[PDB]
Amino acid sequence: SQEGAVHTALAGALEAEMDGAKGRLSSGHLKCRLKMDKLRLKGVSYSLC
Amino acid sequence: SQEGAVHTALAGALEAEMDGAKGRLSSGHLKCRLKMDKLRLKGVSYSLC
Amino acid sequence: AVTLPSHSTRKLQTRSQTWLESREYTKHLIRVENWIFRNPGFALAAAAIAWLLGSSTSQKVIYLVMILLIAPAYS
Amino acid sequence: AVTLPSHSTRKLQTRSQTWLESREYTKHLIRVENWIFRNPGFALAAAAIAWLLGSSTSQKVIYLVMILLIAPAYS
Repeated sequence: SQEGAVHTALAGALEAEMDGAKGRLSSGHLKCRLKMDKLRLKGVSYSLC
Repeated sequence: SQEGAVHTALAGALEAEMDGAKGRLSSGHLKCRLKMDKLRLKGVSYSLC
Repeated sequence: AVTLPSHSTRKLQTRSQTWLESREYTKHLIRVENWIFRNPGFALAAAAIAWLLGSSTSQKVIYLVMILLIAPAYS
Repeated sequence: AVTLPSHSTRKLQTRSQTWLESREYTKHLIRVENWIFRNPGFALAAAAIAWLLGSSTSQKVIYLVMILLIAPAYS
C-alpha cells in the first residue's frame, strides 16, 4: 500500500483543495501595478457636519 | 497508512510462518554433540552377494 | 519502493505553511539522537578515526561531527 | 510517522536470506547518485568547501567525499 511513504515523501509541498474539475490553490503571489490615474474623492465639496 | 514504510523499515528481519497458535521459524542455529558409541554395523557377518 | 526521493530538496516557498512543516527539525534530530543512543561504542570508534586524521584540533572535531552524522544515515 | 528507524542496523545474520536483502546496495547507491545528478552546483560548492579545509591532499579529498555523502541524506 506504499501510501504513508509517499505522504512523508511529500514533505515541503503545497497543499491544495479541489471542488469539481477546478482546483483552488492555497498559496502563490502576483505582481500587479496599480494605475491610479482615474481615482477621485467622493467626499470633497461636502460641508462639515 | 504508512505500511509501505514498515515493509521497507524492515530490512534484515527474518521471515517466519505461523500455524495455529504456533510460529515456525525456518532460519536458525543449533549446537549438538553426537554421542555415537551405541551405533553398530548391520552389515557385519553377511556373505558377499 | 525503497528510495523515494524526499521533496524537501525542492521546498516550495511561500507565506503559507507547507505539507509537513512542523516535523522537519525534530525529524532529523530525533533520527540521529536515537541512533547514537542505541549504539554508544561507535562514538569511541569515531573519536579514534577522527583523532588519527587531520592535523589541527578544529579539523579533527569537524571530522568527528561529520562521521557521527554520516553513520546514522548509512548515507 | 516520519522517522521509522531502519532495521538494517540490527541485521539478523543467518544462512537464509533476510526480508529485503537483494535491494540494499542499489538502495543507498541510487539515492545518492540521483540526488547528485539533480544538483551539480552543490558538487562545486562542496569541492570549494573541502579545498579550503584540510592541509594535505588526502584530507581534502576525504572532506569532499564526506560532504558529498552527508548532503544527500541531510543526515
